[PDB]
Amino acid sequence: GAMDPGQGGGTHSQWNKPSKPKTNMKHMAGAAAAGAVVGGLGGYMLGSAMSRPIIHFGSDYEDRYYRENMHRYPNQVYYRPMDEYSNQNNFVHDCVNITIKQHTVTTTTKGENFTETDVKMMERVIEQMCITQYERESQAYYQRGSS
Repeated sequence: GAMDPGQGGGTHSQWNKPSKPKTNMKHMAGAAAAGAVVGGLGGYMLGSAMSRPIIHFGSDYEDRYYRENMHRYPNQVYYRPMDEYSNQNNFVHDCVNITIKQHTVTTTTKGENFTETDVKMMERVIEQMCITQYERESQAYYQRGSS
């Protein structure tokens, strides 16, 4: 439209982010250590790692007992490091079966057992544990060679 001069100024804005924390009591509980022993594989080679599986279920069974076995589950797997044309996920597909089979049968042989619960809770461990072996091996390889 038309244009005319004007005068004004100033700018400000609100700030609404309060926080009021409180302290809480503390407690501590015990835990136990456990592990597994392999009987044999007959055609697969064992890789290098330390036990560190990390899985979250957001379910009842994770707190009920899985938290105790979380520390007993290994990270090393049995796989084909030989000259085989495999994609990263392809050798993992083969790896999950052989790793969970040797773990479930050896507990049964040791006088322990496994149920549907054990299959389900361990499957999620083993899925990532197989790819974790490759990703850590390949990282070591590009740094200082495989170990």
